[PDB]
Amino acid sequence: SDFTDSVRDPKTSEILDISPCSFGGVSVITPGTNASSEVAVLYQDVNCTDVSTAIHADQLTPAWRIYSTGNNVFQTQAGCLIGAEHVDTSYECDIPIGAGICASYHTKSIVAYTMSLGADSSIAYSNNTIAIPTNFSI
Amino acid sequence: GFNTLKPIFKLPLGINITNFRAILTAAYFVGYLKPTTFMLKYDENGTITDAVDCSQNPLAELKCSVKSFEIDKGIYQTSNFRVVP
Amino acid sequence: SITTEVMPVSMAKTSVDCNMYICGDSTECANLLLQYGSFCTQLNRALSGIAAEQDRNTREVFAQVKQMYKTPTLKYFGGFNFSQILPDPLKPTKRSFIEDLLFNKVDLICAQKFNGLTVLPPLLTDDMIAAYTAALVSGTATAGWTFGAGAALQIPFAMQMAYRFNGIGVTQNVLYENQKQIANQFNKAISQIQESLTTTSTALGKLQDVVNQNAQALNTLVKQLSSNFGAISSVLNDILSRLDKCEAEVQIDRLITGRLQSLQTYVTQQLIRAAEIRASANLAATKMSECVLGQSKRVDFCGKGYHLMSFPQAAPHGVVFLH
Amino acid sequence: ENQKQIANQFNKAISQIQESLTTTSTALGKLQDVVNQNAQALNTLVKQLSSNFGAISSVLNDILSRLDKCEAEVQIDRLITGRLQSLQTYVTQQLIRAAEIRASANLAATKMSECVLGQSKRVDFCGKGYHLMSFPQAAPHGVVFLHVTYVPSQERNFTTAPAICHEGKAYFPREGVFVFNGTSWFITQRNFFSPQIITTDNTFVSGNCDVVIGIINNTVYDPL
Ligand SMILES: *[C@@H]1O[C@H](CO)[C@@H](O)[C@H](O)[C@H]1NC(C)=O
Ligand SMILES: *[C@@H]1O[C@H](CO)[C@@H](O)[C@H](O)[C@H]1NC(C)=O
Ligand SMILES: *[C@@H]1O[C@H](CO)[C@@H](O)[C@H](O)[C@H]1NC(C)=O
Ligand SMILES: *[C@@H]1O[C@H](CO)[C@@H](O)[C@H](O)[C@H]1NC(C)=O
Ligand SMILES: *[C@@H]1O[C@H](CO)[C@@H](O)[C@H](O)[C@H]1NC(C)=O
Ligand SMILES: *[C@@H]1O[C@H](CO)[C@@H](O)[C@H](O)[C@H]1NC(C)=O
Ligand SMILES: *[C@@H]1O[C@H](CO)[C@@H](O)[C@H](O)[C@H]1NC(C)=O
Ligand SMILES: *[C@@H]1O[C@H](CO)[C@@H](O)[C@H](O)[C@H]1NC(C)=O
Repeated sequence: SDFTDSVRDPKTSEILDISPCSFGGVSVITPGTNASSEVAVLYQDVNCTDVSTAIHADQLTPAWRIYSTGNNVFQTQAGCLIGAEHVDTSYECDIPIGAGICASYHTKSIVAYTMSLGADSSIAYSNNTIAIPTNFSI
Repeated sequence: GFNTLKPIFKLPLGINITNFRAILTAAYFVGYLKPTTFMLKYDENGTITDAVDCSQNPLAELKCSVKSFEIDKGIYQTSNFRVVP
Repeated sequence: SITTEVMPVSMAKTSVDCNMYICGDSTECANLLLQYGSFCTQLNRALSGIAAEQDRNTREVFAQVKQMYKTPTLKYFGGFNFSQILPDPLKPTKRSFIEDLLFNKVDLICAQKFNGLTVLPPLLTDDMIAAYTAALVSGTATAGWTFGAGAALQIPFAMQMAYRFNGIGVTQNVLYENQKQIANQFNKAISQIQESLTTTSTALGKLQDVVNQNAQALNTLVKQLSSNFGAISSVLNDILSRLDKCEAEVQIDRLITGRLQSLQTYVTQQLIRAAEIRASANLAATKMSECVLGQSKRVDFCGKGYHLMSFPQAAPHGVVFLH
Repeated sequence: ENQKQIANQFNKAISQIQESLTTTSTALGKLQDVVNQNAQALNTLVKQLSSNFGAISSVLNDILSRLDKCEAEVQIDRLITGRLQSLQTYVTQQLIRAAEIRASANLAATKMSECVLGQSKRVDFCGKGYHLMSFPQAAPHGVVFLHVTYVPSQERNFTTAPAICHEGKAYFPREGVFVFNGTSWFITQRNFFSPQIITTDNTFVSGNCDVVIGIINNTVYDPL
């Protein structure tokens, strides 16, 4: 596409890359305006060691710098999620983020967990036994 | 707090103004205007009764991207209102 | 005889930034784009609906068990060798041996990110789709028809094939007198699939065509930015560099219209493609429901011959049935 | 044998539907989404008349009110082009949505044919369990099926054999499996536990008991 990538400086005769000011994707996760005013911010396809460089966090308001680096940083295969407290246990999916991670509003704060596939169970296999029902339901 | 300002008057005087100076006989505060993106709400009288600044919060950027003051639960994708050249 | 059948379930989830594609980092073009009001929200709504529909397809084909069965430690059920379609505990992968054979047979992405084209990741990862299909195969071996019809009831695998011979009009004693022959034929038909899946690459073409079509559509959307649509040039930073604010209004407003209609053509094509993928996904869902969880008497719905049972396997953006 | 307590489960299951339908309002979400989509599309078609598409104004009676029939041709033509392509976009989206509604309507028609007017053996087509009958009800731009199904419960363990032989001849069951109580071998159907004494009539003979794997000695009653 006719979009200039590099340009030669006419004085020092070096080469400069030109890239867009903010390329990528940012997504906002809310519990609803009528529920709370806190959000969680997801940066897509961005390793979370250099999220401050790819957003130009030095030229932002101080209400954007608290969603750029903190103790609530999570790294998912979609990107970096900031503002959601990671929990180890798994529940059903509430807000689909992507690549196996969901987020929800639990006890209040926004938590981000791995979604649970289903109930964990097991049935034994033996070569000389069977299970036959005795009652029914309509 | 919050208070909208009504237009009293516009003067057809063609000069450059790069300095000013108050004239006293209390305190006064001076702030400078910058080019930003607002979202304003007009009631049935025709008056601005609410406004959100799209460059302040990720939530406010979301409110300006959806173009509403009420947001339902879910994940949304937002535009770029946070950086100006 | 065991026959493979390949069918797609979901396609890629995409989303375009309208302002970055039409007027990239230009303030004048953005103010001229706000005059075409409510033309990018209407488009992002369609693309987001497509993405949610794709996730719904992937969920609805596979998540047909409310209860997850662990794979048994013994993979030899009465002479029938199941070790080839169930996960291996010693191996480092969480996928079957046949599924690993399926996942291997299926300056341009840099220019897509610069123009606002992003591909979202799927919700169910490849280790959770392949953990669903290890609970349908393992439920079919240790239980029977009733794990999808209610509570799972254990039965020996030799007595499960005697009831499945009664479904096709052959008596029970045909199984029991020559159980060793049928067990040897079932081990041989599984092994012949791997000797066919490893060599050739013309079996998963229905899953490769989806990838090719999506990549071609996105690359054509990128390559249509180099047209000028009758303006002086295709570069928006060349019109604004040498034309004043009075002459450049008509030159920019010819680029905005052309790029808008190109984006709209892309979205319409994607909507029709999403419709046909959803139709294939609904067929995959009912085939899984009626032929894996039970035995079907519909002719040629689930293979050539008289159906006995079925096994599902995962595949890149699709499912493979071994009828 | 137990018709009275089956009819009590059918009266109770009908009554539990109302207690679910009265309280919540998200059970019919597939019918409200159609209304929302159509209303949103039509409201967007109205709200796209306030855009000007590069002309001097979005109001057609404002271009004609201050321009002659000579410079107003290009502005009117830009407005006409914009509104024509907006209407064509609306019609294309409506055609695709009509296609998906027709697909769902064909599914509803075949479900009514194969499940209300008869009994279907297709698995999970008409509810979870073994299908018995069905009842259609109307709904705003839609239909609601009340599939009634039989689901087994309270499973019990048994030990089983594929065949038995009485005097060197293997006896295979006709319908059901052999099961083993505290003392004896019975024959049962698989969806209920009705243990019947084993007789010559409900088992058939094929071959000797030297090739079937896992055969257990017993005696077969003869009506004589
Ligand atoms: C051009 O001007 C720059 C700035 O003073 C200087 O460094 C450079 O040597 C000059 N000459 C050339 C050939 O670039
Ligand atoms: C981690 O960050 C580095 C920094 O350049 C990047 O190259 C790499 O791709 C990132 N990792 C992933 C998995 O994206
Ligand atoms: C089946 O359950 C019902 C109610 O739970 C009970 O009344 C009935 O006796 C049960 N059947 C048997 C055979 O016990
Ligand atoms: C608009 O003005 C009228 C008359 O002054 C007043 O009655 C009405 O309340 C006003 N609207 C609002 C939203 O206050
Ligand atoms: C089942 O087949 C695999 C394929 O290599 C083989 O390794 C294994 O020994 C077989 N199981 C038996 C013979 O019990
Ligand atoms: C049948 O026996 C197994 C173990 O022998 C046990 O785990 C299972 O719960 C039993 N079934 C019932 C219905 O109690
Ligand atoms: C069936 O098995 C149970 C085992 O608890 C036994 O008590 C009962 O007597 C058996 N039925 C008959 C008819 O013997
Ligand atoms: C059942 O399996 C056990 C353990 O493998 C074996 O000892 C027994 O002989 C088997 N019985 C039949 C009838 O296959």
